[PDB]
Amino acid sequence: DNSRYTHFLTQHYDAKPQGRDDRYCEAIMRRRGLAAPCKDINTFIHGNKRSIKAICENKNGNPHRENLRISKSSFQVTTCKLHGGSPWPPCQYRATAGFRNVVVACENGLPVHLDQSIFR
Repeated sequence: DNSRYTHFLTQHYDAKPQGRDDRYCEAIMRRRGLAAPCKDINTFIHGNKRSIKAICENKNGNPHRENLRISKSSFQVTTCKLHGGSPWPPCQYRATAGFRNVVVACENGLPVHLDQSIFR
């Protein structure tokens, strides 16, 4: 019943990146299965999982807009944005490293969606 949380981790969590440059994005977007077709934009959250799960409770989150949650703490993040016109591989990505709060949707106390709009 929490497979969407696993999918969230696969799409949006990378605990200990080093670089976070373009080549980081190119490699991780392939590894996580987001490169056929190339996903237009995708953000990874870094650090520990517990802080991310805590966004689903008062501990580290507030309600946001119609049905989302927004974190109290800031996270290291990396956003990978597709460069080029083709949605098909090879997928070239531009990396933008950041440090800010994140917006998620939660179900059963677990994140299951990242709102990408804040990273555009």
